Amino acid sequence: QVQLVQSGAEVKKPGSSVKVSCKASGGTFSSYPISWVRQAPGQGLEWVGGIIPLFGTANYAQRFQGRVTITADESTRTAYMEVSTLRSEDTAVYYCARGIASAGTPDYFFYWGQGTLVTVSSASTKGPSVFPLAPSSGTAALGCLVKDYFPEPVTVSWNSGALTSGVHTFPAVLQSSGLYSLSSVVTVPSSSLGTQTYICNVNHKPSNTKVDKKVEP
Amino acid sequence: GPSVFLFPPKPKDTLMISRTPEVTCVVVDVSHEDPEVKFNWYVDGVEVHNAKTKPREEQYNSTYRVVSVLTVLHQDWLNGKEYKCKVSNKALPAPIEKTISKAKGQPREPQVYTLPPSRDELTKNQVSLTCLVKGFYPSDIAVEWESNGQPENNYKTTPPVLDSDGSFFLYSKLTVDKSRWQQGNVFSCSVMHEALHNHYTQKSLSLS
Amino acid sequence: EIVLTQSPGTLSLSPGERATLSCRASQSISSSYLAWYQQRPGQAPRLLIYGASTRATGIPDRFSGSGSGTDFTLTISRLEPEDFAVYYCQQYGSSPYTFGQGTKLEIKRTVAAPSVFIFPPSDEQLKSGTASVVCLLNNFYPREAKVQWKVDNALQSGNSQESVTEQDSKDSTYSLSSTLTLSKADYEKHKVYACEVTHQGLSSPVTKSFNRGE
Ligand SMILES: *[C@@H]1O[C@H](CO[C@@H]2O[C@@H](C)[C@@H](O)[C@@H](O)[C@@H]2O)[C@@H](O[C@@H]2O[C@H](CO)[C@@H](O[C@@H]3O[C@H](CO[C@H]4O[C@H](CO)[C@@H](O)[C@H](O)[C@@H]4O[C@@H]4O[C@H](CO)[C@@H](O)[C@H](O)[C@H]4NC(C)=O)[C@@H](O)[C@H](O[C@H]4O[C@H](CO)[C@@H](O)[C@H](O)[C@@H]4O[C@@H]4O[C@H](CO)[C@@H](O)[C@H](O)[C@H]4NC(C)=O)[C@@H]3O)[C@H](O)[C@H]2NC(C)=O)[C@H](O)[C@H]1NC(C)=O
Repeated sequence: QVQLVQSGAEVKKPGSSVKVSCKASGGTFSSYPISWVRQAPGQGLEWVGGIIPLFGTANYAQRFQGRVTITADESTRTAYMEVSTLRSEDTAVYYCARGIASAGTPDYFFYWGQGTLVTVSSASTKGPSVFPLAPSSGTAALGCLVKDYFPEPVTVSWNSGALTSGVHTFPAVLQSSGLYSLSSVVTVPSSSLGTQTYICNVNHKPSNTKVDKKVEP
Repeated sequence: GPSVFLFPPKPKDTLMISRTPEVTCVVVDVSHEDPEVKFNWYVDGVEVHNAKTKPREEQYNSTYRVVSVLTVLHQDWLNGKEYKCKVSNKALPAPIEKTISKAKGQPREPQVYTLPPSRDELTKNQVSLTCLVKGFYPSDIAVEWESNGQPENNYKTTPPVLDSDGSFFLYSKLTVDKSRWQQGNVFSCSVMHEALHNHYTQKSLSLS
Repeated sequence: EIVLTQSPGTLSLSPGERATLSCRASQSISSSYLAWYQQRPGQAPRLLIYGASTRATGIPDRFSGSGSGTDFTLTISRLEPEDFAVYYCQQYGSSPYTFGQGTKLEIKRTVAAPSVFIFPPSDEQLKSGTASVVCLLNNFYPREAKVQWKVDNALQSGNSQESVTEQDSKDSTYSLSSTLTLSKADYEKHKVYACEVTHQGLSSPVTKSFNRGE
């Protein structure tokens, strides 16, 4: 088998540029065409372009021509996709893919990288705000409002790690304008609210924000 | 004296890595008295020694014909490296040197257009399916016909014709029984050119 | 370019039933270059079938593909629980390579009404000038539901954002979060904040409300 490992998540302002790598390990590199496929959040798959490393001649879908440059370094077995003049409509996951047959024969996408989320966002690495969702009345509900944070994503635990039964961390919403809001809730027995202490552990890596807000009636 | 002609590899062979491209050095008008011929191959300047020489083929004009084949690397040909063949025979005033390489010029992607048969041709028992390939450069290109993975072989393709804008075009004609066409069968025109992604593309043609 | 159209958008079947997924091409194409892929959330597509009908190595025999011309079909004879994802068809005979919109397979279960909870804003948030009222719909099926916000018994518009969780791998239900974002000024101008939920598993709509500061 072949192993396709891409670079990490990228956050860019509009107009700037990004360059995603894709190192191939295991099999022979030069003879097999590497393609780039992108997927906007919640949407389907779109082929961006491709290149045969041995020949160094990239090709692109018409909509990306003049904006994307795809290259391949044979000495390090690494394919690159560079997108200049980023637009917000370029916010997508990007996959590199191959490819069982050598160049010249029509082939499918058998090997895939893990994907690279590219966010085109104007906000700044803003820490989250943690607001409680207090219970108010058999079964009680409480939670945590993680509002106006940046960027994706955050971790939400409950009591360090002792609470998982009934946790619902919802997917974040992109507010107008430019901020990610998210709720994380728990259903617990009402006949136990005045006994165990419920603590919501929100953690934000791109700002080092370890918040532990207690949620009490 | 003997003449020398140097031929490029077949376009399919340079575009497909599973195939072996080769440049061919043909020597014609070799006399019966002096048949021995020596070959010297030079890639971009440096001499190579991996070329093979096929046995002499006696021709029907009282002369022999010697062929030497040098397998080339797909990238080297496409990147414009030059291949030189020096022919030395004990009857030439001086050894003859011939050289070929790729055409030089910005490559252009081939546009592929399948054309159904004219309604006036449905009177016949066989029908002509047309594949127009225009706007490509250089002229090195390969065209084939298939039908759901199976090769259609009763086809002819015109040689490349230089167009008014510097690019090239050609036509390929596939002949099928009219019943197969009326039955709604799907035929495909497979085109191979260096300016295509993965050197490949194909268009389908069907009655509707 | 070639346009692949997949039907339907969502397919709701139970584990063990048969599944059929269609992929209509805008024009006739060679069946030798039609592929089917599967994609789970947060993962890259996995190749299921290529050549319209040939099964990839290490793919269970319950996956089969067929079709030609403009009509291609992926059938799963007997659905396993890990078969509930989204499926893509893709042609690769001519550049650009194109994918259909995708079809999502979800688990069909019995109807489950939601538990409805409403959360008033927290005092620490009202210092910033914004008030968020959150309404939780918990563990319900099917996914389709109507969540309307009422402020002083007046229907709201343009100030609510929803969010649906993924189908729970344990009980096959969904949960929905709806957030009503107002300003501190507007929030203090009214008293009654209600969340009214309409769902199939509910005879009459359920309402959860509170009074500002009470
Ligand atoms: C004695 O016989 C031999 C063998 O011929 C055979 O036997 C006799 C008895 C008869 O039965 C023949 O019918 C039979 O074929 C004769 O040897 C022949 O000699 C002539 C020249 O006198 C050569 O002509 C040249 O042909 C090339 C193209 O040749 C390909 O296509 C031929 C069919 O059209 C085919 O027969 C060839 O074998 C060859 O085929 C290719 O082969 C390779 C390798 O095997 C293969 O990979 C290819 O796929 C294959 N291609 C096919 C099959 O299509 C042609 O290009 C030459 O033209 C150039 O030179 C001319 C001047 O000589 C000039 O007028 C042209 O315009 C052209 O000039 C060039 O133009 C370009 C751009 O236009 C420019 O960039 C160049 O600079 C320019 N070059 C110049 C000016 O020099 C040429 O016409 C035959 O190939 C050759 N036959 C064989 C089999 O080798 C011998 O002549 C006889 N002796 C006599 C009669 O006294």
